[PDB]
Amino acid sequence: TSLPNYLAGNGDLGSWEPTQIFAGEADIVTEGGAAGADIEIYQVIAKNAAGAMVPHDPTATEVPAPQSVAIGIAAQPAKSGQNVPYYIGGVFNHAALGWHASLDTLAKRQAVFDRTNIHIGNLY
Amino acid sequence: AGLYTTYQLLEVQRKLKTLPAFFLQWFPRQINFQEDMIAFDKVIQDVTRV
Amino acid sequence: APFVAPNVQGRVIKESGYNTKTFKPAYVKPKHVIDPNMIIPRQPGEALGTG
Repeated sequence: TSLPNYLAGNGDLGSWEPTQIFAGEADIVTEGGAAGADIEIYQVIAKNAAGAMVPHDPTATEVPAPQSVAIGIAAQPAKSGQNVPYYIGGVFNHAALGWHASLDTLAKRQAVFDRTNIHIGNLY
Repeated sequence: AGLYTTYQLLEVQRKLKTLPAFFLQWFPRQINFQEDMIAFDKVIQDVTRV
Repeated sequence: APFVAPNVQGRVIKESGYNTKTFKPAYVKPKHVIDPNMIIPRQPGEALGTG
């Protein structure tokens, strides 16, 4: 911060690429709800036993735990104890979301949302 | 945003400290002498003697 | 100011810098719905019997 740089050289001012999210024309439905853990931006959320917004994870206990169903795509980041507004409707991008491991291909990501208002489709 | 967050600048907040004159108020007389030193002469004449 | 003997050269004083603050506003959206369940019943400033 203190000193200047006297020598000759180059550098990047920066680089930028847009982030597109919507893939279609379904209506957009949102509700806030109390979070339960750390939540990124556009990470798929679930609901735990207590009713908090745990970010989504399959392979959860025996019995399929209620974390296994996935409900909403988060919209703005928050912490455990900060309630989160999330999308409950619409048609969203396939790649701009925040997934996790073992859920890689196109087919499994739509098999997450085979039923709801939320639909997951590719861009072009 | 994009490459960098845009801004508007508002005015600079300049706190300026001073140290005003309180003990110089009893030192009013100025001497600008080119010699070396300043000499004084104090004389006490005690008179109150029986 | 530093006391320097009149032969020697003198001391050198350092300087200071400055800081910044950036802020960003919040955003607000209240709304309503107007179904026929709220238009049809009687407002109080209206006579009895007929409307």
